[PDB]
Order: sequence, then structure tokens, then C-alpha cells
Amino acid sequence: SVWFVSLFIGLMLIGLIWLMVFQLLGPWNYAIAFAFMITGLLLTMRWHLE
Repeated sequence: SVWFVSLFIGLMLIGLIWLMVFQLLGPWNYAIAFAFMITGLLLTMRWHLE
């Protein structure tokens, strides 16, 4: 499944983002954050109007 794989990338990204909040410079940290914004949106556009 293409959505399930996508979701999994997004969790893997969230799992990385929790690490960027509490454990792990700036413009790179926010870049990784941004990429999970792309992934977040990607999953919404998987699906469409009938």
C-alpha cells in the first residue's frame, strides 16, 4: 500500500522530529520539520473528490 508506506515515512519523520525538539543547527532542524509538512500534505492528496 502506497498510503500505508507514506504514513510510515510520516511517523518515521515524527520520530525524528521528537529527537529534534528534545535531543538534537537551526535551519537544518526546521528543514527536516518542513519535509514532514510535505509528507503531511502528501497523504491528503493521495485521495481525491469523486
